[PDB]
Amino acid sequence: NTKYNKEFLLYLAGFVDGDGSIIAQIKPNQSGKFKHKLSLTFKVTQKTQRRWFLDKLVDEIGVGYVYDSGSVSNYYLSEIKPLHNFLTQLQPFLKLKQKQANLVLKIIEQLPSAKESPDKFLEVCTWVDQVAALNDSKTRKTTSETVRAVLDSL
Amino acid sequence: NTKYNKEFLLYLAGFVDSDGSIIAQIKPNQSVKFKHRLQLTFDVTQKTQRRWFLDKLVDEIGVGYVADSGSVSKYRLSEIKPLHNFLTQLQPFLKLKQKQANLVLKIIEQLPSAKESPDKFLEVCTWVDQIAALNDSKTRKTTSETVRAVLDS
DNA sequence: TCAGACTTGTCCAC
DNA sequence: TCTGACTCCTGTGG
DNA sequence: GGGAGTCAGA
DNA sequence: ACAAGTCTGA
Ligand SMILES: [Mn+2]
Ligand SMILES: [Mn+2]
Ligand SMILES: [Mn+2]
Repeated sequence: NTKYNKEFLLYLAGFVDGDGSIIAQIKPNQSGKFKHKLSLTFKVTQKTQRRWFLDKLVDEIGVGYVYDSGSVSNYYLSEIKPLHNFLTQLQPFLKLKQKQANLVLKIIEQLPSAKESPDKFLEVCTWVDQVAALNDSKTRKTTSETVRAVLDSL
Repeated sequence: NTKYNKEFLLYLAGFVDSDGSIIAQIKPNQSVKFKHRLQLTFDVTQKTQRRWFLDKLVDEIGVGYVADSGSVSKYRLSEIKPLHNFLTQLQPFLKLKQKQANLVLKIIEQLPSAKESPDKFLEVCTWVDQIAALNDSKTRKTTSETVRAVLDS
């Protein structure tokens, strides 16, 4: 568990609140238990001209990746454990995306017990909904009701 | 000279590098000596839904204003004296717009000596070009060569 | 099976 | 003369 | 985000 | 920014 410098977390919080994104997703997973996979993603977006800035993040955070998609690049962290460690420390400084961060931390911690009953799983799916609500969601498909419909059919 | 909290400057520098903007503009003006005035602007942009975040920023910086147009609000500061004081403290924490900040500070310090000789004024406008060059400029019209053409008369 | 790497799309928030 | 507040718009980088 | 403009006041 | 996806390994 890496400890991060405070002045680093303070700057990063502002940048994340500006050009970053905290994402919770319910992904279709046929080869699975409830046909639905959960995905948590911390993401920092920036133009490829400044890919170096996002490259620095990989070294400073210690994990994550940088991929290209047009004229724009993104930093990408989805690995649950370093994600929980990173968001735990960044959260006290976030202003605009603090609640999304907290819901993600809360989803991660309740993740193993959500693999049990579908009821507990669907409850966690509703927490995914709230994150999308707090973001500027525009192109969302799979929600908690998309899970319930497939689950009640079973 | 209101001095700002270091933790506040660190967070703000991050938000400025992300959603902020440091703008140097060469505006035309017939009443003015060289037919062109200069304007420096610190700008933080956010949708009106989160205008409150910009409202806090005004109270925190003490100076500035929030303007609305469409679905987006904006904090702005163009008052030279408070802007110079503010950018001075904010500069060391900037990472993506640090060069823009320093150039603006450079322009401001060479401002009273720019209203003198045309050759000096052209040099200051060249600094404005660099700022637009460092930025993601896409709608710029008046450059230093525009001033050059007008100056030859 | 399943989390994690890596890609593609779109609408707007800058 | 001259500055700064204020509005509106484009074209992306988120 | 990063300009273009117009205006009232100083 | 906020999604939507594919596919490979253990
Ligand atoms: Mn933003
Ligand atoms: Mn940005
Ligand atoms: Mn942004």
